[PDB]
Amino acid sequence: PMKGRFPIRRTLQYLGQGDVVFKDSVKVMTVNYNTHGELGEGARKFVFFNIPQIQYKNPWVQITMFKNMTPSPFLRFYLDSGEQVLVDVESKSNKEIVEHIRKILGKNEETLEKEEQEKKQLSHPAHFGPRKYCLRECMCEVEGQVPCPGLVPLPKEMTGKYKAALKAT
Amino acid sequence: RKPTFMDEEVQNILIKMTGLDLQKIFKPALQELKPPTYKLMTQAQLEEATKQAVEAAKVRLKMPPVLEERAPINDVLAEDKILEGTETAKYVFTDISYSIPHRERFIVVREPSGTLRKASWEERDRMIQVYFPREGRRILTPVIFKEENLQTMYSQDQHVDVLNLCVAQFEPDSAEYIKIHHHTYEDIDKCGKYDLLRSTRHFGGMAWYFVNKKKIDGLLIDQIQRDLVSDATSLVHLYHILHPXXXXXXXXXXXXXXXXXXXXXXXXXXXXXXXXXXXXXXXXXXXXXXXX
Amino acid sequence: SIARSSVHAKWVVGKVIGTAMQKTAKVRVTRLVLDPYLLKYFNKRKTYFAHDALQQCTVGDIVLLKALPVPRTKHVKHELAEIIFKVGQVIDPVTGKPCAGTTYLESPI
Amino acid sequence: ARKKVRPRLIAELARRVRALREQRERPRDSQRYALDYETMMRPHSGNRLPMRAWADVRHESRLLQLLNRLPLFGLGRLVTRKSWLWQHDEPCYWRLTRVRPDYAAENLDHGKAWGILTFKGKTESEAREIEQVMYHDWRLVPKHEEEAFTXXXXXXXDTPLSVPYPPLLRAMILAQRQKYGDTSTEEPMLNLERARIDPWDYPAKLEAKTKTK
Amino acid sequence: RAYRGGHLTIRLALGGCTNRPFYRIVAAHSKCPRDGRFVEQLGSYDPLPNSHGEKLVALNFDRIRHWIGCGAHLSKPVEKLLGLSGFYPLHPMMITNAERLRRKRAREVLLASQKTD
Amino acid sequence: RKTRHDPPAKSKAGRVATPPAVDPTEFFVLTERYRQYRQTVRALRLEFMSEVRKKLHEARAGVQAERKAQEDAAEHR
Amino acid sequence: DEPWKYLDSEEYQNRYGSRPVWADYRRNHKGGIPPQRTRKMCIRGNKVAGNPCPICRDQKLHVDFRNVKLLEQFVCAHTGIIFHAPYTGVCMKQHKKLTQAIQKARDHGLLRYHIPQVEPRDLDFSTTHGAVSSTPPAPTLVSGDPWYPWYSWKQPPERELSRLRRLYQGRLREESGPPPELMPEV
RNA sequence: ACAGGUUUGGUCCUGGCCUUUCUAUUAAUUCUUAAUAAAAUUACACAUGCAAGUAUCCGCGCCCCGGUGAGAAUGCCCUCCAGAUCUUAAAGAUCAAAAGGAGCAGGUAUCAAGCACACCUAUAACGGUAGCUCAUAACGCCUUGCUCAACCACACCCCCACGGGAAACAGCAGUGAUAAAAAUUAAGCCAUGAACGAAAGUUUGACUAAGUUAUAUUAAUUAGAGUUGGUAAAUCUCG
Ligand SMILES: [Mg+2]
Ligand SMILES: [Mg+2]
Ligand SMILES: [Mg+2]
Ligand SMILES: [Mg+2]
Ligand SMILES: [Mg+2]
Ligand SMILES: [Mg+2]
Ligand SMILES: [Mg+2]
Ligand SMILES: [Mg+2]
Ligand SMILES: [Mg+2]
Ligand SMILES: [Mg+2]
Ligand SMILES: [Mg+2]
Ligand SMILES: [Mg+2]
Ligand SMILES: [Mg+2]
Ligand SMILES: [Mg+2]
Ligand SMILES: [Mg+2]
Ligand SMILES: [Mg+2]
Ligand SMILES: [Mg+2]
Ligand SMILES: [Mg+2]
Ligand SMILES: [Mg+2]
Ligand SMILES: [Mg+2]
Ligand SMILES: [Mg+2]
Ligand SMILES: [Mg+2]
Ligand SMILES: [Mg+2]
Ligand SMILES: [Mg+2]
Ligand SMILES: [Zn+2]
Ligand SMILES: [Zn+2]
Repeated sequence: PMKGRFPIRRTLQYLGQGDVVFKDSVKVMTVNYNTHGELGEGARKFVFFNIPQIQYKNPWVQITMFKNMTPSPFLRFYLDSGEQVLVDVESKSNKEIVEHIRKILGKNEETLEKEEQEKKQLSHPAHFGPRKYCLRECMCEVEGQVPCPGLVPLPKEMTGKYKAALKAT
Repeated sequence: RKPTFMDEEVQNILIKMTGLDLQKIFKPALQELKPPTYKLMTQAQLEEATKQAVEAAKVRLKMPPVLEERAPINDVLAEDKILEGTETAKYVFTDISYSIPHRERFIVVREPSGTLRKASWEERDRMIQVYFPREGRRILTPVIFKEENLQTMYSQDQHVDVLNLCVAQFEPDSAEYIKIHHHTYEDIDKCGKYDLLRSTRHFGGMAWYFVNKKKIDGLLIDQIQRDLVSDATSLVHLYHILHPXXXXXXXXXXXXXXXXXXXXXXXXXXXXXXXXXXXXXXXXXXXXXXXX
Repeated sequence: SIARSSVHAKWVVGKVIGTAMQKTAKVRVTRLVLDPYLLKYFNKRKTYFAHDALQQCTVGDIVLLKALPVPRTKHVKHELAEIIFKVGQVIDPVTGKPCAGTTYLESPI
Repeated sequence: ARKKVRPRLIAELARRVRALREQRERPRDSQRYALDYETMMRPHSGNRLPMRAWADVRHESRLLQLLNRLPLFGLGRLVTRKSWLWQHDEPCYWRLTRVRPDYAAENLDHGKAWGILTFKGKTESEAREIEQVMYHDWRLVPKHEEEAFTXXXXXXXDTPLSVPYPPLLRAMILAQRQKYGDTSTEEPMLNLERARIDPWDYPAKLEAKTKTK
Repeated sequence: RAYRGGHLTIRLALGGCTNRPFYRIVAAHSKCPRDGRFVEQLGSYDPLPNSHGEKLVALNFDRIRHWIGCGAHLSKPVEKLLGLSGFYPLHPMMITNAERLRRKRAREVLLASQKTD
Repeated sequence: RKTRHDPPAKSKAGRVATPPAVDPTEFFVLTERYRQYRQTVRALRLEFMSEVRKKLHEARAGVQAERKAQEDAAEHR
Repeated sequence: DEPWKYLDSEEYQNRYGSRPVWADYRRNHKGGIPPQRTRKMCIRGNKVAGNPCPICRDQKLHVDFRNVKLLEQFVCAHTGIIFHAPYTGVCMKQHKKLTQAIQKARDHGLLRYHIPQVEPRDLDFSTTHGAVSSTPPAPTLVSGDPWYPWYSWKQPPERELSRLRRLYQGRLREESGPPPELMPEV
């Protein structure tokens, strides 16, 4: 895209690439950030780059942002229990905020890998269906089997009307 | 004793024997190309990148498992002669369950003979290949493994390709696997082409089949002609590990051993053509006194 | 352990839009939505009525809504849980001091 | 928003109108099951009875014709069905608790009766409702013979309770104990204990679904 | 769609290019169409004997039994299939077709030697 | 197919099913075959039922499940 | 049928040079974009139509799996995939014959294609398992027993049979059922 | 889009229109045979024959398949499940009504306001507040099946069927009228699926195998149509 001042962040590639996934407890996330100060600087970047990464990967988590309410910048987190997490981001680097969040409510790499494997096991090689869900379809295809008459017309013997006209006579 | 391919000695010696050629390891492939990616690097970054390369190349280089042959499995699970009179052609019952190791799958048959027989090995495999299609495998055996096509592919010096074909198509413990791998070794031996499979992951199979065929000839000759002493060294070392008790082994070992003494004593005690070894083992030696 | 609400709303935060009813707060929620053409995130708003015991919500409040286990009316599925920022009086979660905007009213020391 | 707003009133009306009428239209069993014999036609239902069913209809009478010769309807007299006879040599007798005749103004041949059971010698002590009072295969035993019928009850040990799991399945269990590391060569036994099915002649209890709490 | 009733049923859906039948073993509702919706696919069956002279049948035994354990009903041809494999005892009607066929073959031997005479 | 409220055909009305003929040997044989068959299969069914019982309650209530629960709780803290 | 010859001829070497076949050939068509697949066949009977393909305008060219020098120039050198007809300009018939040709060519290895490095099928190969290793054959097998008592035909009590006839009396079809044991026939 | 033609005496620039590619009906001109897929103008009216039965009574089945796209901005997706049924040593499983909502969802703002569309009392059906929706498109109007291993909706019309018009093929074949739109008043339950059966088994215009049609691909036995100023392959003589 052309318009926008960091257009690379309106990509799909930039969206998939951001990594934080949230635990199942997180529901709401509240970013309170500040416009004017040097000590705000990191937080801002986080909103401007990382917030749109985060959200994409967690489409069900409300992410809200307030400006200039509180004189010092922070994150809040509202979990399922009624647990309220409070993450102070001040002189932090943008990267530091990201990784800190990942630490606190993340998902272990193993967790993700497990889950994706548990979904990948759902589509089984051996079934037969429409090209959408399966690979192979009619078993026209597989080598040793019979060729399906569209491609390779069948023996006079195996036709219905051959059997019919033979059983009649 | 217990020597085998997967022993650490045999492994580290066969990795060192094989060699890292990053040009033959990573070589242009015929796949649809993409535009090349560019980045500017430091000396440091290029070194780290180089090591990264070498690390990844090792994984490419990992040896295909060698194994002994499987015996035919014939067992009948049941017989009812009453069914026999149905005179229907063979029924093949496969289990497809995603959790199972493919040697732990159950593959069964009912013939017109009214008996419940387990699947044969070839049968069993082509079944799993049907319901668990895996790439490169034909479900009916590919023509190219006839002797004519074999010789044709050897002429073209494609031997890496054939050995890459069997890895995918057949199973490492099969009959055909062994027939083709071994026959192919015979070809590189009679043609003296050994340096082909050098940086290949196939090298381990070269070394083994020969140590166990006890013809080390061409590989030693070649190694000394290629100006590689250390490889001939670890190779005789290997013939000593896979032949611990023999005249050559215990004598040329316990007397004394190093490059000159062990390579020349195993050049005298392996007589296939000891005249070849002794010739070349002179030449390299001479080519040292001129270079130093 | 069964107390549930079939509604995905389970916990939200919104501004307090209007007081016009007895012990019921009109609260606007705003979530980010990815506009697929532009690939950008915009603020989509949605209003929720909520229930209040104290009738404590001034307009403009930043309020935490909790899903109600059994819905009161067609239009009330929530209960105000906590006031996150009462308007015009905001006490910094970090330092626990009274503040306006960028400035503390009573500083440390 | 997805918003669909619409009244449907006659959605309810018909429901009430049928239901009500239904119970006024509820056919009494007298006119209902009544049969035309030269035809084998059900006037009410318009159905023509099966071909294995002709003879039994022609030559024998339904339970509440012969429950109506009775002075008292609550007779503890054992009743037995002709089919139960011919299938089982051991006595199948069916005895009465609570009889409600529904009155055909003419022959008083229909009704809902409630018994207790013994099937092919195996005794069942609890009162059910009789099923299939409607059919002509019913016969009643006299007071002198009922003492001859109850004593023919005998007891014998049933056929094997054990079985060889079918070839592939056994193969798999064996494979799994040999892979799990239990090398016990004990045969693969299977319990037929709970596999008992009543012969299809056993009358099905009709009340409702039983709830185990 | 929403139905009145019916049971979970394991059976043979027929995909085929016509004169070349083939089947997909399927866990379905009785009240859905043959080739329509199902819960889960179980196996396949290929009636027509292949290049090697074999009739291929794949089954997921783990899942098949997972559903029978949930009380699915089997169609008679799925039971012929499960019979042969030995996952299930041979089906009674199989044996009867055996006896029938044998008797007709004996009667036809006698017809053969009565026509020869 | 037809419906409840569609009328029956005329040629259909007077036609009532004429039963198939029976053989004594074949029949009693079959009754037994099916009796034993269904017996066996009914046993198997209970085996599979038990199987799914086990898998289920061992998946929910299994020591690994509660292990996860506790581990994750502590992690969180 | 001998392939190699015409590709090494002085006639060929004169005509085509070292450029591929089809180089100079150009397919005339209605506009800026040619129809997405070329003509069905350029030869029907004795008639050659219009401006013929590279392959069929020269009859001395033979499409086989044998001549690699002809089939080579119809495959992309770097990508190792064949060209669709329009790239080249061959007719559909000769293009299908060319695909099928290159196939048997690669099946006899007369040609190169890319062969990837595949791992072994299995990870851990243990021949030990009970599916592979012959089981303890059934106690029912050892005896020569039918696997269940009901595989065996049992002639029923005369009581049950005559009561059975007594049931079905008008409809009974009675013909002896002993099951002759051996199958084969003319 | 790899683009091409076309504004002016000419040159750029802006800017439409058109060509060139692929699919589908229908028509005209031609047409040899197979095989396979597909078959369709019409919620206009319907002659006749069939499309549910099973079964020792009772029972169970009987728009389930099958047909259609008339309706409705309908709905996709996601929560949560009453009920029905199946299995069974009481809890599993399959459908899943109602009711909901993170988000996505036809055109039109010349449709801009709608007109009670809210809540509060748990007192136990009365009282109390004065609200709710809406320019991030309420409320209208217009057109419409669909996001498709399927899902939604209808079943002569009055959204709903008590009642009223009135006597219903939008099941299979067929037929009038209508439209640019044309398949057999065909044979079998032999396979599958379904309904009943304890079972052999019975029924099934589902389906199976056919029949018709260049409608599309494939194979050959089949040669014809269109073009020839330019874009755009290709021309001589007459009138
Ligand atoms: Mg102008
Ligand atoms: Mg001009
Ligand atoms: Mg001018
Ligand atoms: Mg124009
Ligand atoms: Mg036409
Ligand atoms: Mg439909
Ligand atoms: Mg449809
Ligand atoms: Mg419409
Ligand atoms: Mg409308
Ligand atoms: Mg709208
Ligand atoms: Mg629902
Ligand atoms: Mg206007
Ligand atoms: Mg009021
Ligand atoms: Mg209606
Ligand atoms: Mg009426
Ligand atoms: Mg109509
Ligand atoms: Mg019709
Ligand atoms: Mg109808
Ligand atoms: Mg007409
Ligand atoms: Mg048409
Ligand atoms: Mg018919
Ligand atoms: Mg057809
Ligand atoms: Mg055609
Ligand atoms: Mg002609
Ligand atoms: Zn096919
Ligand atoms: Zn050509």
